[PDB]
Amino acid sequence: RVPKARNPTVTYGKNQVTMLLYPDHPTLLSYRNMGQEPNYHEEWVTHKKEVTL
Amino acid sequence: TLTVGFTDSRKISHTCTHPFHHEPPVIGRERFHSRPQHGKELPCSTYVQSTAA
Amino acid sequence: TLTVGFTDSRKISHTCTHPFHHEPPVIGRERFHSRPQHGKELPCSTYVQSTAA
Amino acid sequence: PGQFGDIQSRTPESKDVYANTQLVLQRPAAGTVHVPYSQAPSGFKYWL
Amino acid sequence: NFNVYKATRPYLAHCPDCGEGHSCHSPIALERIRNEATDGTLKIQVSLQIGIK
Repeated sequence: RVPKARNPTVTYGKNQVTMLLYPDHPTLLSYRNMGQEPNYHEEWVTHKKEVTL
Repeated sequence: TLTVGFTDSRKISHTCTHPFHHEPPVIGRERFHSRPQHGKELPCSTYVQSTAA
Repeated sequence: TLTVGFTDSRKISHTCTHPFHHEPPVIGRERFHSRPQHGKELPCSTYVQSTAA
Repeated sequence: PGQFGDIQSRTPESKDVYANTQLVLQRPAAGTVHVPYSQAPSGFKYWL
Repeated sequence: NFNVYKATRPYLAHCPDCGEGHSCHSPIALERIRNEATDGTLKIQVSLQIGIK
């Protein structure tokens, strides 16, 4: 049995998404583009952080 | 490190010490320290307490 | 982690474990591990050992 | 929801309290009795 | 005074890890843990009663 993370807070803008993360222990975050070029990215998060995509 | 020992029949103790490196692997995309109440299930393997041939 | 336990009246033990994160805060401009003999005094808060209503 | 000022009041002795945290209830697991939930953590602690 | 405890009784509850990696019903269980003091003391609530016969 493995645990699950809590929900983030999300705000919207023109052609971008902003997210605020609340981790309790190290967690992995990744995202990809749909279509022909995925452009894979990956990072580890250990504390409160804000990202924009 | 790893150490084992026991007590003799004349109230004397014995020990022996060997070097070792212990680090359990990670299952899933999160690192956790104990067993939660709310979560998901994934496959893994164990030892069975049986004395059969 | 945090663990508690006690001994039954038939010589049987019981335990239970929950996850936790413990890190005391920092007071002042230096980090220390024990209480010194020569130093300075600063404010803080604590719990009082009283059984009053 | 997660910065300075999630909870507000006018004086330490007032009874009126304003709150803007998130609170969502979740489905209980099979065979147990409990009340799980999801909530944003306190913002006053982070500022310290 | 202890007069407030005259008509009460203890109870049993669910615990997520009983020592072997499995859940069980235990006569001792954990409630909220509070860590509000700045000097690093803790207050813990359990299901049994101490000091009363």
